[PDB]
Amino acid sequence: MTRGRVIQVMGPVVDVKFENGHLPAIYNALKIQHKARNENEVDIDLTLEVALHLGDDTVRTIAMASTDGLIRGMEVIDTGAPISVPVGEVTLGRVFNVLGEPIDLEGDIPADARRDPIHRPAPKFEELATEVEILETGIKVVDLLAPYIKGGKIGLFGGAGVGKTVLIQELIHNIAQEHGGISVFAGVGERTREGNDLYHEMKDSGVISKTAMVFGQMNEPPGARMRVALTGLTMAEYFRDEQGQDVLLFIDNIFRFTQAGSEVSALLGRMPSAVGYQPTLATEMGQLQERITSTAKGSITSIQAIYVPADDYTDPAPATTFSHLDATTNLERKLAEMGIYPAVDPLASTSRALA
Amino acid sequence: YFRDEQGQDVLLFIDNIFRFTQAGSEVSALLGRMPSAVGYQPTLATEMGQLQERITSTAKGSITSIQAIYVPADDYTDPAPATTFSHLDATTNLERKLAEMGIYPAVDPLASTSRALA
Amino acid sequence: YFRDEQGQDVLLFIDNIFRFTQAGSEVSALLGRMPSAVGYQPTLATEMGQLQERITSTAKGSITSIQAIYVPADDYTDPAPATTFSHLDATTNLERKLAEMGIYPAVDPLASTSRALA
Amino acid sequence: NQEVIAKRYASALFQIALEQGQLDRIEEDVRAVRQALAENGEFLSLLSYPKLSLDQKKALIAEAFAGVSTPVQNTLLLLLERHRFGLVPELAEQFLALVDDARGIAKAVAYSARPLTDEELRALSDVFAQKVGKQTLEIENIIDPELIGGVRLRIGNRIYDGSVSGQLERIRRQL
Amino acid sequence: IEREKEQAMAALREQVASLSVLIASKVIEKELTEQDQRKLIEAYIKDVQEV
Amino acid sequence: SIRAEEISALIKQQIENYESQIQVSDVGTVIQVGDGIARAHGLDNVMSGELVEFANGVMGMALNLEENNVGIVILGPYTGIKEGDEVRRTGRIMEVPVGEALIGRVVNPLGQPVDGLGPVETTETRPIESPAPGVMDRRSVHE
Amino acid sequence: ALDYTIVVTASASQPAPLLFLAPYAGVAMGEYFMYKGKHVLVVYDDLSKQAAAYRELSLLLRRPPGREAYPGDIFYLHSRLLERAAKLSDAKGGGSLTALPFVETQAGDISAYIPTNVISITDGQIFLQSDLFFSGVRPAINA
Amino acid sequence: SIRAEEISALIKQQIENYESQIQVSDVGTVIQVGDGIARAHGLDNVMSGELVEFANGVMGMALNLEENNVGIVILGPYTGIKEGDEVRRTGRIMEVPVGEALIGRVVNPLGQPVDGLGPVETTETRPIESPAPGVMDRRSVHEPLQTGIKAIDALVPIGRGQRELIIGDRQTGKTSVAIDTIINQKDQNMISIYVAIGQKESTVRTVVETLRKHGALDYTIVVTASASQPAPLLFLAPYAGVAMGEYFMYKGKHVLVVYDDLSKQAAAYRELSLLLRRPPGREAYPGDIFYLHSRLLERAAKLSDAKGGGSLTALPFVETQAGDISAYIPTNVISITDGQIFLQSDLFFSGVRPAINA
Ligand SMILES: Nc1ncnc2c1ncn2[C@@H]1O[C@H](COP(=O)(O)OP(=O)(O)OP(=O)(O)O)[C@@H](O)[C@H]1O
Ligand SMILES: [Mg+2]
Repeated sequence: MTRGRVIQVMGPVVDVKFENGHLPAIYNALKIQHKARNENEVDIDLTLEVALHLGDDTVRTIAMASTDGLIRGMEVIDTGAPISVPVGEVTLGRVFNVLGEPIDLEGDIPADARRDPIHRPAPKFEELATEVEILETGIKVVDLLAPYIKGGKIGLFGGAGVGKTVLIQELIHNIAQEHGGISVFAGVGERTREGNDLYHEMKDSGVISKTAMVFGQMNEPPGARMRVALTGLTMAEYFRDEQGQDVLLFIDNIFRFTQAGSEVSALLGRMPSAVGYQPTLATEMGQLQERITSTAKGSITSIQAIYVPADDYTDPAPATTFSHLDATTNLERKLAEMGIYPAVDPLASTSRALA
Repeated sequence: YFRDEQGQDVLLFIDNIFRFTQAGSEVSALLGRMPSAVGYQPTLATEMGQLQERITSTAKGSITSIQAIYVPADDYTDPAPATTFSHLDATTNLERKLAEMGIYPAVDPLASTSRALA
Repeated sequence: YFRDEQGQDVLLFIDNIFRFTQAGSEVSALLGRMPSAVGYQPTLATEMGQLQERITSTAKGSITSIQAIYVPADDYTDPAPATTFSHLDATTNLERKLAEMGIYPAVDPLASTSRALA
Repeated sequence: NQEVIAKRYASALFQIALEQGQLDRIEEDVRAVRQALAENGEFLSLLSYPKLSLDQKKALIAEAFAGVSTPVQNTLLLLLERHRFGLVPELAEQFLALVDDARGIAKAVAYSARPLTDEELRALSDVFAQKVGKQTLEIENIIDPELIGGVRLRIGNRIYDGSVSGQLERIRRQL
Repeated sequence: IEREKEQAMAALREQVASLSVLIASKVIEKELTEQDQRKLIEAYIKDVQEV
Repeated sequence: SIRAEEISALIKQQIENYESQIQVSDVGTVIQVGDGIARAHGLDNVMSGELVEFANGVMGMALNLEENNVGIVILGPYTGIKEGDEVRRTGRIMEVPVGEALIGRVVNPLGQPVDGLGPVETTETRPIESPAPGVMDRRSVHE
Repeated sequence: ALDYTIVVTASASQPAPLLFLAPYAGVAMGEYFMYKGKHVLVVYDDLSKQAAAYRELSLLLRRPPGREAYPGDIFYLHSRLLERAAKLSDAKGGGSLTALPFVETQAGDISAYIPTNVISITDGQIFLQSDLFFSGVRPAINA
Repeated sequence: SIRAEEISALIKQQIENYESQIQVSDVGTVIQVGDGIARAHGLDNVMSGELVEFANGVMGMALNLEENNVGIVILGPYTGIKEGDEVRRTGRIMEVPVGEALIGRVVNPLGQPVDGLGPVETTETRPIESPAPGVMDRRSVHEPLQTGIKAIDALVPIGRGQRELIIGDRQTGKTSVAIDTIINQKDQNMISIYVAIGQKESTVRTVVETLRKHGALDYTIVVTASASQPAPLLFLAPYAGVAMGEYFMYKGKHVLVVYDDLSKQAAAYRELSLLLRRPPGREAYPGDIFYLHSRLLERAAKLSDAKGGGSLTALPFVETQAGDISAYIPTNVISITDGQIFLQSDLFFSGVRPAINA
């Protein structure tokens, strides 16, 4: 049977042992539903992602929530797949965590809905678009000075009261108005009250009915924050594959993806690369951002916030984000004090499409 | 003994308490501990505090402690001078430029600070 | 063979004797040795002492060895160039700052020393 | 790092053999296991094969190591389920080195030019039993045509050499 | 020169001495040691027993 | 590559009890003591982050659950803890006494009074590892 | 001010897990009044020392270290602490938890690991420069 | 007390009950799977560097042959590989399918067709780890490799058979120089190979399209390993390119080989060596990081007339950070390649394109 039990718990890392020949594949989801038998136990609803095969029929996993209360010998069921996250019209106007469960208080999605796996290989060389076409936004600084690309990755340098959320929100409105697509906001590892403010801003502007929001915040383990951009990306992939339309995909602070991968690597016990980043830094950034492409039938264009830690553009996490960026839009506070809205710095914002 | 039995206000001079921490870092690598940041033992804050919290003034007597501190290469950011400084209440900085001038004691007046100067 | 059996003056030209220590460093991780400073073998001094103390002039014959020594990432404080200064009678330290000025030979006139200059 | 682990395992089995009172049976079982695993080396490669289940490997050990006593079989199955079955000959060597000290017997390796008589070896054992401290002493005699006209003995880690030590001591003292 | 003479003298001496060892062993082999092996052994135990 | 649980006292009783393992499951004996950290063989049903109690009354917190021992972090003076002391599972996750009675008193992180003004008369406790308020359970900061 | 405050103390002579569990006792004593509808201020003097205590516990428990030998979950530690400071909605009671954590820097750099972590968690920061403290400006707030 | 002969003969009959059921010599089973690195029990007759094949169909590289197991580096997606999967030998040491019918196709570092135009039917294979030409096997470079770029063909001239570095920061026109010097080789007798190492596959798609528009796919081969591919395939992409170039080299023809961003190969081998838990050097690159590029770029030579006279001119790229030419991987490659072409961002953002610092 595909039910094994816990052998080790050490922080967010849980080792689970199955029978021989019945181990789960790497990156599958493992569910722990436990009802407390006694007064000496805790009710547990916990989800593990398979990370390694340690040998002796054991599996090293990373956790999506707190591991407090786990008992060695508590049974773990195998889902037979990675984290299945619902996709379609049922996700628009809804807020999700990393597991594809609705944070919102209206209701839960029924079990007959289509759910896509998180971990999918990038679209093939057969399937990509041959040409480079321009994602028309309707913003004059964007459409004139730093043109966006269907299938491109775009860096936002700004935040702290310059107008990042207003620009995000007008991009969702313009794309869903004219191009007929939708947007997916993936808030990867940021402040929870800012996620609340961004939710209510999209709610009272009417923008939220044409977007799907995914939040994995700071209180969640690094194994949860490492998979937030992927679980918003697998919602955007449905709309560019099964519907065939041009989709926005926002990743607030893509740097949190890199440092969450670094923390998962340090918990897993790997030897760190230069600057403390995982050895798998470039390939994790690639496995995120090679699924953000323009295929033959649709596209995902992506507007991403980058922190640039210690104001260093040669730091390996900015140096691996920048090798995938196709444009850069820079929000300047001196233009927001002047009265220019949007506050995009016209000389500092560059693009590869401006040719 | 003098504090807890005689009720006296005792002085306790520790010359170069940095050596009390680096002796611990020399032992802890051979005891089988994982190295902490900057090569210092992992239990550096607790081994410093179990020394520095027995130096207190109780209701009976008192133990005040003037402690020489050697800072290696004048780097005030490595963890063992940081944890010696986090227990300090005052500093008296002895300056050569005042000793050559003829001022005895050669305490630098501007650089020597105190928590009690309030 | 020549300087011992024939007693004859011998010229050794060795280009990139740094590659000796680097090829030792590539094998030292797989020999079961623990790493040392900058990833170099622990035996970074004695492997180059078994080679370079052997390139000597004797009473029978002499060897004047001229050795090119690679400096990795233009870092003269790297452990493989730093431990081979102590073996040399005369050193010429080539600098990239002088090579980019069009000054060829780009020899640092100050940092290049010799035992002969007396 | 295997001798220190086999010392712990053999000391546990040794304390069981003392408190049970069946030390001769456990010693004969350990000698039988050592001889059976020295005569057959493919059994470790068979039990290291990962497709065999742990219940099947326990069935193989419970079938093959039958007739031996209960704590020896429990020790073998415990080493199987702890994946420390590769050190069973080291366990046998450590356990026999424990029970030889328990009986009070010591093993020694003698080298002489000529093979000595049966009374001379007993005389050497009666001399050296007071020096070592054991009650009974064992002499292993090897032919060894290198040394000439004398006997040398290595007992424990101490060598009592007086055969060719005269000539070497002479050529070290003159020169 | 004085050092040279003293070192050559020791070296040669060592060569003669080496020869003398090799033979010492050969000649001791040459003698008939039925009597000697029992005698030696009996003495050796006794000798060991005392030290 | 020696394991922590390879002790001739422990290996003896597991060869004694191979056909019928003594199910401790609520009690453990200390393997290693050092630096405020105790490894203990046993405690099969202990939870992660659980308040656990030694033999001399000193409390401890179980952080690392490993394959055959528990990494117990000692919440008090550990110099009275030797190898072989019993470790009793209390059955409660780490929690503090909580109520109106804590107001105006100096408290340690276990919840015991440090002023010496008497006991702290609280009724109920809550665990210290609790989830944060969710993003739909909050409101914008305006006060 | 002692008519309405609670003081949770874990000093340097106390063992490292009490240092580690002092802020979680702080939020566990604040969330009671937060979910009863009241407004709570929780102050953490030197969370850097709590980070060093958790580094000590993870290194003595032989967990794999990361930068400056802090473990992989030290950002998770301070975020799991500080995200429990919320402003609840009117359905949850409307209570709040405002937090004032302290991080001590060494010679005025904030490029270290624990200051960058706790700056990236919180909702803004207040710099107290020693250069302005020496020159007479008290409180020495770099505006 | 049991007789040792009884236990010994019973162990014998238990072994010769199972000697035919198990197979260990050419068949292995996996102990550990993790991060694209397997580790398999069995395979007694496997040899070092041999291609192994999992039950999934994914290929693997046997680097380490330990006493108890085989260390296998997985050459593909490792998520379909579990503990207990069967590993079987192939018999050949690390070969890519190399032939004449590989020209005009986009393939992976394992020679498998990626562009979807059908299978690539070839009759020969060449080993990835092949020795370089010797001292007396070579010849001085005397033939112009003409790029069509006036600043290169005037100021920094490239000959048929040398190793010329094209170095520079992000977005300085390195790939543009590569495509401008692949397009010009049409009427000349030159076979090009463009190796894309860690690029975006959309940009490799546009590169293949702008080679198809200019008729360059009659003589060029594209070996691609994008950013989403695992670091083992990134590690073997330029070696696949040189193993495809050696066929036409040792048949007497001339080959251009372009390595788009060898710094991506350095970072991928740095990843693979840290996942093998090898102790790193400066910038955490391993000690083998010079031998990685020197075993690659010394395999590009100008052969003598006794060996056909064919050549292999190589254009490696190194992506620097902030114009640092004195970093570790740039100074590793500068001490391997003959010349370098420095593309400066100060001139590229001022309109001087191609921005060659003379
Ligand atoms: N000589 C030129 N004249 C005009 N435009 C040019 C020239 N060379 C390059 N460009 C333009 O510069 C842009 C970027 O150059 P390119 O992408 O080749 O640099 P790169 O080093 O390959 O970038 P990356 O390192 O990010 O892959 C190209 O889109 C191209 O259109
Ligand atoms: Mg390029």
